[PDB]
Amino acid sequence: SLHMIIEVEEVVGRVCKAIKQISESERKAFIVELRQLSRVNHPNIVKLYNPVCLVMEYAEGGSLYNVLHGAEPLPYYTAAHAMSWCLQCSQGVAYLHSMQPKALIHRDLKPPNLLLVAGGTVLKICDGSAAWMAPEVFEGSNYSEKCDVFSWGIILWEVITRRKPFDEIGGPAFRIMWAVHNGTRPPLIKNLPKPIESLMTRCWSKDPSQRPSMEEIVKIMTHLMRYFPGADEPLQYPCQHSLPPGEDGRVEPYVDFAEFYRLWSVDHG
Ligand SMILES: */C=C/C(=O)Nc1ccccc1Oc1nc(Nc2cnn(C)c2)ncc1Cl
Repeated sequence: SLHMIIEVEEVVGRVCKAIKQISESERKAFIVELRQLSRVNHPNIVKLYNPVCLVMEYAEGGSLYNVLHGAEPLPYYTAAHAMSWCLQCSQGVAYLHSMQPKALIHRDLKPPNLLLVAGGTVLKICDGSAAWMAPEVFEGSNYSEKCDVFSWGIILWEVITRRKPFDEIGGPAFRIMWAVHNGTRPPLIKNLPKPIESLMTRCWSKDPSQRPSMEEIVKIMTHLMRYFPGADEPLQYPCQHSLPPGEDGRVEPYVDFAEFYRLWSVDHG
């Protein structure tokens, strides 16, 4: 089904303030996108409400990328938020993978396409990118849903460290592609829990078959939230920001896992 429908407000980006727009050349790319959006319905995916145009829900928080790296002042967030964000992301992507008749692939998963609402607590998927792109994709191979798992792995490293992936490399896109294709991955995280480290490295394996499914990622992340309480708390506290460059191929995390090891000790010991 598809609902039919406003006061046009100030422009937000390149799309005004929930709307989007056609540029009549994109009228064909528009039809391919709308047909699939009407079939999709999920909490962690953006809600769609003459001339040709859409009406999405206006996420006041903006993109996850803007929250993590955008204009100051940036908000404070915890390990709970970071894990919750990645959990809700894998929930929405799993919905797309588990779709009949054909499994819908997102292809371009990255924080700039992940919106936040309800005080930065609820994450929603919204259908340059070399940092999050799986190696088999930009080489020109028969890629599959497992390329979204690679992207998720990079996003997991990104919210924990609050670092732009492959910012040390920089340059044009082909320089990042060359690195990822040769095997370079983001540096490991200091004092990162072994369960999280294991899921992250698996998610960005060279061989796509060795990466876990999104259903497996959701289930694992759901059981880990037991040890990450406080994801419902809205973001409201400021954050004065200084980043130390990570020498010797190892970086410090932004979030703090102290509470995780504490709660983990109670159950296991
Ligand atoms: C879903 C992809 C996406 O984020 N597209 C996009 C990019 C830039 C600006 C707006 C926009 O679309 C949306 N933005 C927002 N909120 C918002 C507030 N300020 N900015 C920059 C974005 N909410 C929903 C959408 Cl579809």
